[PDB]
Amino acid sequence: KPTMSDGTCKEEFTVNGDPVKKVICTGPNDGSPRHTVPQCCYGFCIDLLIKLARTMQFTYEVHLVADGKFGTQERVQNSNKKEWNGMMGELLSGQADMIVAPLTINNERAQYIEFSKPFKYQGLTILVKKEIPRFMQ
Amino acid sequence: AMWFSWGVLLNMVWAGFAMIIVASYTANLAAFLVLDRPEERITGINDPRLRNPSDKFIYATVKQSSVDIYFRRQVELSTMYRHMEKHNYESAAEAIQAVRDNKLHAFIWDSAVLEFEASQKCDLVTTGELFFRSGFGIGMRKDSPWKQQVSLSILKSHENGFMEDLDKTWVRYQECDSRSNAPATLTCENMAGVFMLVAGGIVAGIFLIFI
Amino acid sequence: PFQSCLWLLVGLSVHVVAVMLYLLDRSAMWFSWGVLLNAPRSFSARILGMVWAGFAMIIVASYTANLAAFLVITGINDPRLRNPSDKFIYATVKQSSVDIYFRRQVELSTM
Amino acid sequence: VESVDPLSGTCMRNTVPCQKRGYIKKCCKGFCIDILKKISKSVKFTYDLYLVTNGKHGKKINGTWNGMIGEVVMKRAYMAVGSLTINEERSEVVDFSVPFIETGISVMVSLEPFSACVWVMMFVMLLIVIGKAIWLLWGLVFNIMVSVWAFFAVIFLASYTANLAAFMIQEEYVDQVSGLSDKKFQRPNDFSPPFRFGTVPNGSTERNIRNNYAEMHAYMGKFNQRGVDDALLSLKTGKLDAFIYDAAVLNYMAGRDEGCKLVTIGSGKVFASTGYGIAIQKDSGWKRQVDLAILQLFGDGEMEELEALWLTGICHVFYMLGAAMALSLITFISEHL
Amino acid sequence: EVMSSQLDCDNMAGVFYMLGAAMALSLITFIS
Amino acid sequence: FNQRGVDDALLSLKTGKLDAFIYDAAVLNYMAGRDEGCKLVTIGSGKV
Ligand SMILES: *[C@@H]1O[C@H](CO)[C@@H](O[C@@H]2O[C@H](CO)[C@@H](O[C@@H]3O[C@H](CO[C@H]4O[C@H](CO[C@H]5O[C@H](CO[C@H]6O[C@H](CO)[C@@H](O)[C@H](O)[C@@H]6O)[C@@H](O)[C@H](O)[C@@H]5O)[C@@H](O)[C@H](O)[C@@H]4O)[C@@H](O)[C@H](O)[C@@H]3O)[C@H](O)[C@H]2NC(C)=O)[C@H](O)[C@H]1NC(C)=O
Ligand SMILES: *[C@@H]1O[C@H](CO)[C@@H](O[C@@H]2O[C@H](CO)[C@@H](O[C@@H]3O[C@H](CO[C@H]4O[C@H](CO)[C@@H](O)[C@H](O)[C@@H]4O)[C@@H](O)[C@H](O)[C@@H]3O)[C@H](O)[C@H]2NC(C)=O)[C@H](O)[C@H]1NC(C)=O
Ligand SMILES: N[C@@H](CCC(=O)O)C(=O)O
Repeated sequence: KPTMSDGTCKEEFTVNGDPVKKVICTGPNDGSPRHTVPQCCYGFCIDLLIKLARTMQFTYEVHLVADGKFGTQERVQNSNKKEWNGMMGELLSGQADMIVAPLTINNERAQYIEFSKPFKYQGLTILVKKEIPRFMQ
Repeated sequence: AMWFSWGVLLNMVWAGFAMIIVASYTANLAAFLVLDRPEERITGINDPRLRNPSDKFIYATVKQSSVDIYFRRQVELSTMYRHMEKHNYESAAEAIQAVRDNKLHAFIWDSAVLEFEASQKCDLVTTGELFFRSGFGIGMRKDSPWKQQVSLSILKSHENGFMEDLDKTWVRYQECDSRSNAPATLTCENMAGVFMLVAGGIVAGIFLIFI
Repeated sequence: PFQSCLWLLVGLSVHVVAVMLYLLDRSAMWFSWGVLLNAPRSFSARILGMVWAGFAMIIVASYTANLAAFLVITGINDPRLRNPSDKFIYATVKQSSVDIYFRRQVELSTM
Repeated sequence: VESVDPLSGTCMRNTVPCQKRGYIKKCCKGFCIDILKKISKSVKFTYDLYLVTNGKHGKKINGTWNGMIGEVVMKRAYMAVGSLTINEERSEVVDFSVPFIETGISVMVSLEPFSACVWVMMFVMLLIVIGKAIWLLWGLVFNIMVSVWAFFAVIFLASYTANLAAFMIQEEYVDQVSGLSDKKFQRPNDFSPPFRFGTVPNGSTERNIRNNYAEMHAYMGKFNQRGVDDALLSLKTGKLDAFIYDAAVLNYMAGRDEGCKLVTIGSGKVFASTGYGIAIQKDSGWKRQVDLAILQLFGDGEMEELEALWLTGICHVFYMLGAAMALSLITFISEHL
Repeated sequence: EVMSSQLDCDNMAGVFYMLGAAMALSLITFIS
Repeated sequence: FNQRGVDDALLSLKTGKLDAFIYDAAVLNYMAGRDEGCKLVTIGSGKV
């Protein structure tokens, strides 16, 4: 979510009264001119990151992905050189130190970067729009 | 005889035909409520509308994603990959918005996301089957001790109810509902129409049959 | 359904209804059994009789609905054949086309 | 583990040979066997499989282990395949591969149709059509211008039945466990009949329950049973209410049963989300290639086939009248006013 | 396969057969 | 009553210009299995 007028996040609580934390995450604002602005990241991976930072004492500087994808390998513009693009592309280039995000554990990515134990045993399903519902003798 | 007929119909042979008509009305009203429309849904990745897709059924996923990789490196998934590689979106949000605005016919993605979109939106429903039972992990640059530390921390997190609370405050926090049990309650619209017709006939009767 | 539990419960509730009606009045049996199986008027307990009629209609509807509810191998890919045991014994004609089919096939060895 | 073929003296079919202690030969098949064969054909390495004769999965006696994990850490076996739950305890002495089967802790136990507006619309219509008029209108609603109102009422009856049937075909209520965060299992002595639930000793679920809720392990200290099948038979008999055990095993058992009475708690939720794996020697060099192999099995989609080959399943009123008595008492107070 | 029943408008269906039997019974009750 | 094109005949049957359609068994089975809707159906349980 976008920052406030003075660069801060609205301390919104849960339905039970749980103060949800948020962290400043620098990323793109938006056929699309490049623009880097700080935003507010909050959610599952953020709380998990806070837990990991609580266990292992280490300061963190959260940022967003330069592109809009996750991490897939692709051929270069010339000389046929395999180069990763996405969050993994930033992790391999040293631009990032750790990927705390919905990052699927697969064989292709594991051959370059290491993964931890699955914190969310998900899967792959399909999303489809629902059909039409809407004294007559 | 009019009071007898209209009295028996609205509660020997005429009474039998009246009971038969009432029972048939109740049975038909039960059959036209307990059942449903002809089944039309996606039975998973093995659905014929995805095996041999066309211009009628358009489905895709997030461009440059794990699903893209999955459909890429496989010979029996060549056709599906060739089909998706022309409709893929840059982000998941645009894809969900597409399948919500009737632009897409389907959208392959993580269950932890798609089942969440079925919890914050009643118009979006996940498919039947489930494939690629993988998982989400923490990205680690090569062989690092931080990988072992984080992994041990996640193991210790699952050891207790940490992830359970994290799921109960984010994932399980559903705003919508699940229409697995389709006929919840009787529609008030039908009762409103019945009330309108009854009050109408009663009004016309009180305006004509009265005097 | 619910056996004689709900039956004796509704019966005792019917006797209690007749007792309450008789206590509110000063006949009741004919009214209760008459409303249940489809008769003093008023007696400052006609509302309780209407509620009893509602409970009777609800009982009839529930009985009918419950009566309608208690009335109305998956092929070769069945798990009972994929990994058989001494419980699910199946076979075919010895020295037949089925035998040949299941013979010369690597993924059809177990069967 | 099936016995060796007596018609030859060796192991038959696509099963793999494994010894069991002075050790006898026995044939092995199943899911993790196919996984082991696949990764042995992928990583390319010969393997000597054998059954553990010292314990079961893995527990901690005094200072040393006494299970498969113990068989690994004592350099008696390099790798450990099979139903092995991964946790922070076992992953301290040995290493684990990427989970090929997701599992965890789970349990396996043995006026609505009428809208809220319909009740107000019926009372409003009865008010329009007092004294005995209300009793006649409300009386004709159940079981000459009023005739029409009767006809409608008849319809109102029909629906009131029809919808009910639908409401009976829709909702599938069940005595589902309220989870581990409930007092139904945290306080069995609270209710009148003490809920009898337990688990297997020396297990991962038992080691996780005692580290997440002392009351559970305290009460299941005498409610513990040896053997999964015996526990299932105890559930079928009536000497045991529910069973706290591994998620995958309970799912398969619910899928493949002599009947179809057993069912997991809820839609299939699982407390303490974990997964099976392969325990190897710590700081080895096979972990990488094994992980890549299993993940390659994920990518290929063969894991789904093996999951559909082995883990495939064949299964899967008066209170209102009491309120009327309270309304009768309120009406009895107006009669003597 | 869920819809509404109208029993068509041809041949000898239900109810009408009962009305016919009642017509025959009435023919046997009026001639008596 | 002869019609050219299977899709045209199916469209004619969906329109109301054709009561039935006598054609190949397999093609009709597939067409009934996969269509724009679930209206078209083979005669009987699957007799040919
Ligand atoms: C989960 O994990 C737990 C453990 O963590 C398992 O529990 C173990 O289960 C096994 C199997 O049921 C139990 O073993 C049983 O024991 C009973 C009773 O004991 C039997 O054996 C003893 C022998 O010990 C005595 O004698 C020794 C030594 O003998 C003499 O000579 C010695 C040297 O020569 C000398 O030092 C001694 O002083 C002595 O003179 C003594 O050290 C010891 O103190 C004892 O005196 C006999 O004494 C008994 O009469 C009896 O025969 C047996 O009846 C069973 O047959 C079986 O062997 C074991 O105790 C359990 N341990 C614990 C800690 O509970 C569970 O089974 C696991 N659950 C599952 C489902 O797997
Ligand atoms: C998303 O990111 C975008 C980055 O590309 C943001 O676009 C920027 O938005 C600002 C705010 O409107 C634009 O205006 C800037 O204004 C400052 C202020 O100088 C002016 O005001 C003083 C008085 O205070 C006056 O004296 C001066 O003469 C100016 O009139 C300028 O210094 C900047 O140059 C700029 O004009 C930016 O132009 C614009 N940046 C770009 C690169 O487009 C966008 O606002 C972001 N959206 C949200 C919701 O945060
Ligand atoms: N899966 C468990 C054993 C079964 C259970 O405890 O439920 C383990 O590997 O330790």
